[PDB]
Amino acid sequence: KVQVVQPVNGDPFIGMLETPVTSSPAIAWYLSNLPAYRTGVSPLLRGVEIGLAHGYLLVGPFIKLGPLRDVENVAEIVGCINGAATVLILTLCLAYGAVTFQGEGPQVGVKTLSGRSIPRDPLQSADGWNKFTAGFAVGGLSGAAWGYLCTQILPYY
Amino acid sequence: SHTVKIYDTCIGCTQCVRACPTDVLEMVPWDGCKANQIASAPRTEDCVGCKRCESACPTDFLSVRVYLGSETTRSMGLAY
Amino acid sequence: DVAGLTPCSESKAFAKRKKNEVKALNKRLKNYEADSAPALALKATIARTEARFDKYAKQGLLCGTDGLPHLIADPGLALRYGHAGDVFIPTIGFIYFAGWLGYAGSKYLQAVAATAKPIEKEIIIDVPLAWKLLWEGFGWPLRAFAEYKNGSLMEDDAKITVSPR
Amino acid sequence: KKVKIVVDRNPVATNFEKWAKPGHFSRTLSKGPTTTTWIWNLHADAHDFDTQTSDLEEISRKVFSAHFGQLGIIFIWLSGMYFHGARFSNYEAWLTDPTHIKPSAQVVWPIVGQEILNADVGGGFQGLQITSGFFQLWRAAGITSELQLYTTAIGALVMAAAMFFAGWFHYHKAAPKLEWFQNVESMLNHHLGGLLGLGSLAWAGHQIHVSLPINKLLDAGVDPKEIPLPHEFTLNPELMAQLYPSFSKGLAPFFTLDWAQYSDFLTFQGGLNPVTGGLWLTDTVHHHLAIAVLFLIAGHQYRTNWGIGSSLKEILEAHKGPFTGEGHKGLYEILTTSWHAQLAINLALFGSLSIIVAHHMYAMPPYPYLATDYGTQLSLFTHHMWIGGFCIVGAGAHAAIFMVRDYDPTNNYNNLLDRVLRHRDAIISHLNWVCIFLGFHSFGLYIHNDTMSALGRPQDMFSDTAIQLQPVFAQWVQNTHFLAPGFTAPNALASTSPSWGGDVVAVGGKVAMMPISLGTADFLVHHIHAFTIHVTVLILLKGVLYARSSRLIPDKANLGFRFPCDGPGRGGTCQVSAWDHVFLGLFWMYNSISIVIFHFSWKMQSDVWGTVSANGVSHITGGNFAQSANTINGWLRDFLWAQSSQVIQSYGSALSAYGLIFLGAHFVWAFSLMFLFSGRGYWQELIESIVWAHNKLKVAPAIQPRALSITQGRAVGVAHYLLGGIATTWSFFLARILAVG
Amino acid sequence: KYGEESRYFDLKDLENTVGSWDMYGQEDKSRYNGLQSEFFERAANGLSRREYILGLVAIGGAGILAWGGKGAADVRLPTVGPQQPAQVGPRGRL
Amino acid sequence: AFTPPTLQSDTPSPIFGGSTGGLLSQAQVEEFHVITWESKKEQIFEMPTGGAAIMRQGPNLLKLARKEQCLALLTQLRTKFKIDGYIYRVFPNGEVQYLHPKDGVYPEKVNAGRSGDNTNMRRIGQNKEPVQIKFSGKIPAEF
Ligand code: CLA
Ligand code: CLA
Ligand code: CLA
Ligand SMILES: CCCCCCCCCCCCCCCC(=O)OC[C@H](COP(=O)(O)OC[C@@H](O)CO)OC(=O)CCCCCCCCCCCCCCC
Ligand code: SF4
Ligand code: SF4
Repeated sequence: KVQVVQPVNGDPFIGMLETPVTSSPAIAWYLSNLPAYRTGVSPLLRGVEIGLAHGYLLVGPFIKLGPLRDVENVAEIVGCINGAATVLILTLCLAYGAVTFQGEGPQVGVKTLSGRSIPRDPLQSADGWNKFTAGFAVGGLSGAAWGYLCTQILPYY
Repeated sequence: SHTVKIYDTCIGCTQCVRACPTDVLEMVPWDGCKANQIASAPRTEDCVGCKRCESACPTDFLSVRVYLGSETTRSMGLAY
Repeated sequence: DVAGLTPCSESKAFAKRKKNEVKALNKRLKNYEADSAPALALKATIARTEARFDKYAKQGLLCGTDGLPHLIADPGLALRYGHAGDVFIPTIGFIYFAGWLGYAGSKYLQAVAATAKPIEKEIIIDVPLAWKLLWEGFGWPLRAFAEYKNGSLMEDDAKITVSPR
Repeated sequence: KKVKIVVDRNPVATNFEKWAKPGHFSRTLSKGPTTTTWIWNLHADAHDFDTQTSDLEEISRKVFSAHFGQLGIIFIWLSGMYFHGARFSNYEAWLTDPTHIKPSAQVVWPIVGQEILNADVGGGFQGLQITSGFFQLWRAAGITSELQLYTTAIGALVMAAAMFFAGWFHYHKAAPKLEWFQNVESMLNHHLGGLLGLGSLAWAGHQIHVSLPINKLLDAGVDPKEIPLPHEFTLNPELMAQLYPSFSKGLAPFFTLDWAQYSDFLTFQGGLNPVTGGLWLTDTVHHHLAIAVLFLIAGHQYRTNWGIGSSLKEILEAHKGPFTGEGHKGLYEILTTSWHAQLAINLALFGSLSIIVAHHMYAMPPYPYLATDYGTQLSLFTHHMWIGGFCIVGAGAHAAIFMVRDYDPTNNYNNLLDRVLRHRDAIISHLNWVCIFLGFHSFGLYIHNDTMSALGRPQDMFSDTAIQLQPVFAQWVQNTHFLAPGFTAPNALASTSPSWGGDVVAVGGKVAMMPISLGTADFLVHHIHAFTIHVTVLILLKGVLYARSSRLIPDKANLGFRFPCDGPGRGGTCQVSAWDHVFLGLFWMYNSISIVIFHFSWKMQSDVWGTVSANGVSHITGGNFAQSANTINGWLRDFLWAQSSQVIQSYGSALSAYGLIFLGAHFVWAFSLMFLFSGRGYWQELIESIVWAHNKLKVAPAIQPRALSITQGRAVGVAHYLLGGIATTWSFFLARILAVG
Repeated sequence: KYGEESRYFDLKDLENTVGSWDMYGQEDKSRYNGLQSEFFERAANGLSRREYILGLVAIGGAGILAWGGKGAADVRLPTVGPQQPAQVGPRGRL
Repeated sequence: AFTPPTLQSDTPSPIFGGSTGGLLSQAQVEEFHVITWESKKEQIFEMPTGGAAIMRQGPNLLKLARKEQCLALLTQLRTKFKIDGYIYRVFPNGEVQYLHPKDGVYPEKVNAGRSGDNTNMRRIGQNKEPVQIKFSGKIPAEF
């Protein structure tokens, strides 16, 4: 008799539905605790965390699949490759911020699922994206650098 | 924003108005045809360009013509 | 000889081609009996091949360096060197038959166009009328020339619909 | 209530009045052929009974009679096959030497040098080599003589006449009513047990009393003219006992539940017969008997005129969960009142079944001397693959047709159909993403291999020597099947097919079946197949789900199922109907099936088919698939270019016809491009100029010539494209296999 | 939206009638440690300007040129390495 | 004597379980449309966005994205349930603009008092030649 599929926030005329994949308590908690969905946290710190994770997870592919994977100096070459990829996605973030945030407009408000009014995410602003982009560069480069250190350390590996 | 025009060859059959899917045409009084009515396009901003009105016109040549021009969010039929 | 072409009768390549074709047929025939169906069929094919080559050489056809017959498509050149049956005579024969069919169709269309319901006459042909017009189409050259000199074979340009330029 | 035979007497008079009035079935085709479009419309709606009438009873009667006519046509075709095999074939000679004599059942007349097509197949006979496998089927059935084939042909003609008479009788004399057609319970009960079960039991009986003794003697080695006739074995338990000793006990063991006694002719061996290369006929007999019992038992589940039995509506309405709201409610009403929904389901399962048949037939050759006949094997596989693909596309088309005409929102509220239609965006978006991911990770691998090979870096390719992409799951399943006998099937003496592994089964010096190893190339081609199938499914599903409405066009259902577009507005609505989705799905299905048949051909020619010389197996292509199928250049050179020399060098021989069609098909395909890249306006204006020329000479026709409609142009283009491509592959495959097989 | 019943439209609360919800956003200023946060905001001090952040990207462009003129040779790239003999060609050519 | 009827926000919406073909983010930053009708009974109808809804007995309000969707629903109501509706355009700022039944009378019916906008008093072939209006951002139909 239970119906696990309901319209988004009870409204059945919005292009979205609530399913155990989107409205699941654990899934909602984990998705809400990500650095991207922190309206009250500084965009620079969230960007640093995102960049660190992305830079660290981006070394592996070139390490085990790069053109020089069969050479002892593959770790260094890949660290540099990840640094280059981070710099590229860095300029991508900057271009997106410069194009998206260039004007102002009386946008509509933002509320929670319960109906509590909340301010717009500071990340969606000219200065908010710039701070987030700067943190992504420091975190992204640090993540790639840590990826090389883990290769040298880590007794198992 | 397309350009919709009505010519005096219209016979006031009102078929183009009934065939419009965005309510762009309407019938207004006239005295050049037996029906004593002519077609008009007061809301061309809502015209999408489907040309359904032309497929319903029985006059030869057509009394209603649609010239596709600058595309807008409404003329492109975008819901996103 | 017209354009450096050698008659097929004195062409060595032509004879070699005939010999090779007959040789291949006999090689295939060697794998059968003497009075079986495949043997008789192969023998008939051999006879037809020999007859074809002999007829081509006897008809006066021209063969090139490759040993294959070549056709002369030029009046005067084919008429003075005895090659009118290559393209000239076939051209006349075609033109005649093609004009016959075209004239029969034109007459049928014009005859049924005067009927109260011509579209039905077009999808449901009138067999007796079509037969009579097909027979009358054999005199198409005379009829066409008479209609042309009479002026009834053409439609006035002012009576034919045209685009608004 | 109460299932019964309800029929209407003399509903339609039998005369030729309507034969002389083309377009009588359609109301819109009554104004006569004013333009040439009327002629095309006459044929495009001849079988669209939904438009000719609004009564479901008349539509059902028309469908029933059309089915009878189709059955009669199929019977005529079967009669022709048997007659040709009895009068213009070398079946009798082929029986004495089935490994060297090539089957032939067509003879051409000598008119314009075409007698060259009468190849020297063998046995003092000349004709066209056939690849339908009729000789193997007849041998498995124990035909032996040509008189039996002639008798079968005459019987097929009689059956065709009976089918045509049945159609005429059921449409003009005794026409069943609508309530008679809506007896899904009775129809299923009769089709399960009375049709499939009874047919399987009858075939098992024939195999026991005709196929087993005759084939056993043939395999042991006995002249076909010396084997006793089928009736001498069917009505004489003494001789049949001489061949199968369990028959000395009669039917007593069957009724005493001592079935083990029948283990001599009802075995569960497996593998293939080493003499003929096909499945053991005893195993097939046992299989048919088991499936017959299963079908007969299954034909007793639905309720009819008695209390016992289940109700389809009750079972459907009782299957509802928390994720599907109402559930299967309303499905019974849809499947009992809409012919298109039933046609869609039946076409989908029918095509899938045809594909499964192709797979099971090449894997486990069921007929004697069939596996060693490479031409027949390849032809049967490719033919069934194409039939399955076409049927699947048709299933999608009819699903869209039902969604456009027979769909009713008031009857499908909160059920499976309504819930599916309420989240079509998520389904289509996810299917689109999976299609893109598959395309990348499947084709990009080939592109990467090509780039590495061209750059002189073979160590960076996705091959068995460099980065390996082993199909561990497929290999595990294959080995599991190989180890099944004696473990997870103790009563099995061998595996179902030698492809799972084991020894090499060769007949007459040619490999009939052998293990098929899977490597990186197999992994790549399988992912290519998955990607193509997914794209075809995406196109068909998108058309079915958006056939009614869409964000771009909210009233697409009002425009119908087959319309060219909705004008040039909104940027363009070209090919937005469901018919157009089917039109594109046809191209994608052709692409998928083409890659599938190419993969099968190359794999069998490189790792299965070949010859045994006491020193190993000499495959046709030498096993170049495992080292060249990982790149597109390998497929173009080692498969398309290397294997095409047989069809381009067939001039002057018996296979010359294959060389002609090979070119002709190439033409038709290219011809289709004219209708696929063009528009109606250009041709209409060109026709205007030609019409002026005709009017100038008073030869203009009253039936105003008009260019083919947009939908007709697309249909012609797709039909020509598929005909040309399929015919090209057909000619190439047949010439290559008939020249090296 | 005032969806207290079956009304999903409200001019006085039009913000809620257009589905303008964060869905997963949550404002919370108590998470990252003050000592670690200071270190990162300090490291990315002046790098928050478009011109300055682009300068960091410009370094990547210099690294690309550095690789071609030095990095490619240090990894013993085949293009920067040597060549062995040659061929003559189809006919008497080079 | 006709005045545009005001849009009531207290009108209940039809019974619908929800779908993914509804309003997106365009309605929050651009505009959306609202169709309100009156039904004499609770009955199932087909929505332009996919699925089936149930219109209540009385006033019904439905918010859609494009105006064409509202007009398609109105056409379905007029040709299937003989129900007349009103279409309005709502902007994010909160402005409502009356639409379709502009003067209370359907466009297919002449009302005598409308604007004869875009009505040339010539034939289609009596337009100025394209060469006579060159170097002017206008087409021959606008002269
Ligand atoms: C001589 C017997 C006979 C006669 C006089 C009629 C007469 C009539 N029938 Mg009938 N019918 C018959 C036998 C007959 N039928 C049989 C045997 C069947 C079973 C298949 C049917 C099933 C049937 C149905 C379902 C219907 C009719 C209908 C009709 C009426 C109009 C349709 C019509 O005939 O158009 C002319 C038809 C033709 C000229 C021939 C049809 C095309 C044939 C069958 C194709 C055969 C395929 C062939 C092999 C070619 C395909 C391959 C090719 C490309 C090489 C008409 C009065 C229709 C009706 O009542 O109208 C409302 C109706 O729907 N019939
Ligand atoms: C044991 C009973 C029985 C049997 C054997 C069949 C058999 C068949 N039915 Mg049928 N049916 C039955 C009961 C049965 N039905 C009942 C009770 C109903 C009412 C609920 C229906 C309603 C029905 C419909 C609506 C249709 C069929 C169709 C078919 C054919 C499908 C074609 C095919 O793939 O098969 C293989 C083809 C063959 C094996 C050809 C051989 C045909 C032999 C003669 C079997 C004939 C069996 C028949 C029922 C005998 C009684 C007829 C008698 C009065 C002379 C098939 C021959 C379809 C069809 O094609 O129409 C003809 C179809 O449209 N049936
Ligand atoms: C049991 C199978 C089956 C059945 C009963 C139907 C039945 C029907 N289909 Mg359908 N369909 C099927 C399978 C089937 N289809 C498959 C497998 C496909 C995928 C290709 C389609 C795709 C399809 C589409 C896209 C459409 C239909 C439509 C229709 C309806 C009208 C058909 C008609 O009269 O058009 C006329 C029939 C013809 C003009 C016959 C022409 C035959 C083709 C064009 C020639 C092919 C050449 C052939 C292979 C031989 C080549 C040799 C040549 C050189 C001589 C009808 C109820 C139409 C509809 O509107 O539905 C309501 C519609 O548009 N079908
Ligand atoms: C490789 C496997 C090949 C299949 C492709 C799988 C990809 C398809 C993913 C699309 C999922 C869409 C979700 C629909 C969501 C949906 O349908 O709603 C949920 C659905 C509804 O069930 P109800 O509770 O409503 O049941 C009442 C029913 O009678 C009425 O429908 O229940 C399911 O979970 C279906 C299972 C979906 C998951 C299928 C995966 C099954 C695993 C098979 C694994 C095979 C290989 C391993 C064997 C060892
Ligand atoms: S083109 Fe379409 S929307 Fe525009 S006036 Fe004509 S019918 Fe209406
Ligand atoms: S369809 Fe043509 S004739 Fe009829 S009202 Fe419209 S413009 Fe006039």
